[PDB]
Amino acid sequence: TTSFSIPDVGLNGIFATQGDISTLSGLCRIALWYGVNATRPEAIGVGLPGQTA
Amino acid sequence: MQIKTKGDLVRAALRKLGVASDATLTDVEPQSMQDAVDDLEAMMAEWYQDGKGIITGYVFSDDENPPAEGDDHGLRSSAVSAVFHNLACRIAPDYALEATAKIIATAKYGKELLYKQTAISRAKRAPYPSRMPTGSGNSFANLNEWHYFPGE
Amino acid sequence: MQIKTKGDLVRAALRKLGVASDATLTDVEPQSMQDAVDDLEAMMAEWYQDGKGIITGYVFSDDENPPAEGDDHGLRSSAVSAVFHNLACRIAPDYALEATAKIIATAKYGKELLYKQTAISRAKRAPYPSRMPTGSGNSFANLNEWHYFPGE
Amino acid sequence: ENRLESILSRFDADWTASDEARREAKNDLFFSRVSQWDDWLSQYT
Repeated sequence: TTSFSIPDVGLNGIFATQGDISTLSGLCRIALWYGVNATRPEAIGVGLPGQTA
Repeated sequence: MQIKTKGDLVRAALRKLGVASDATLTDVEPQSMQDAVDDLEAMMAEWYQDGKGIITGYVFSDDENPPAEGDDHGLRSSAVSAVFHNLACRIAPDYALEATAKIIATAKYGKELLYKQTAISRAKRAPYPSRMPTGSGNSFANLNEWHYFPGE
Repeated sequence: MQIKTKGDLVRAALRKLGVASDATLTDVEPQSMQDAVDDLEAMMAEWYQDGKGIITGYVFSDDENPPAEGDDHGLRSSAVSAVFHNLACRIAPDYALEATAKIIATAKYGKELLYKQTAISRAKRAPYPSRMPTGSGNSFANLNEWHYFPGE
Repeated sequence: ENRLESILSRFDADWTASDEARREAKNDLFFSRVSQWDDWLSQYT
């Protein structure tokens, strides 16, 4: 297992690798855990042009 | 092809032997034909040793469908001659007969040709032993820590 | 060629065997003709192992065509002798005869000549192994980074 | 006239003129420092 940083966004996840049995192959997983939250829904907004009829 | 049934194979074998054909005035008994079909089935099962012998595509009849004769043998176009030549050679002793030299040679040639393709397919080389290194010229394997062959 | 059909091939084989020819006083028997045609079809199928055997140009009849006899065999001019000599040798035991030494020798010679060109064509050399360098003499490949043969 | 065009033209001329020697030198460095099996264009099974 290794640390694995996503560029641009400021997040760090894991990069894990395991090997199969009796064969030259393996599995690789790039996992990363996050949850997006809106603490002030009244502060966010939306713009909707052309909302006629 | 005009030989599409086990009974057709038996009739061809008998014609090759000279015992019965479509031109003779005396024909063999249906009991004799059934015995020849039993021989053909037994010989084919002996050849096809539960899938680990001479693969030919022959289809083994079941007892639910009553008559073995009348079933398609399923052989490819290039197996019929070998099959019925060997069958004639095998059923020759039934009639105090002896298959001729041409029939025997053709049976041998046909059996060899039948097994040729299966032998070519089966001539497969075993994998590397479990103790052989993969060498450092295999860059990705060396980096990813597959330093020895798996084997098996 | 004046031998243009399976019937001509069968008639030539029977004449060579002495079964039915104008040299004797016998005509070709209609029931013998069908069996000889079946034997010829089986022998062509056994030879031509679905493309991996002896290539001759023979055209295999289908179920739709009513008479097996009458179709052009499609053989080249250089295979007729081999085909009908082998046919005579194969269908001799039907009449409890034995093909003579000249007929057998001609059949062997014809089959060898039939496979000569195909053997020459298949005498091909395997490509270079993928672990062989191209050598620094091959300036084009070495500049283009082809330091080893592609193989396969 | 353009400074960028003149500089790029000169650089392109030199880079293309000195290519073969550079490729041979890079191959020598790779062979002597990484691995003697410079076999990446040959597609084995």
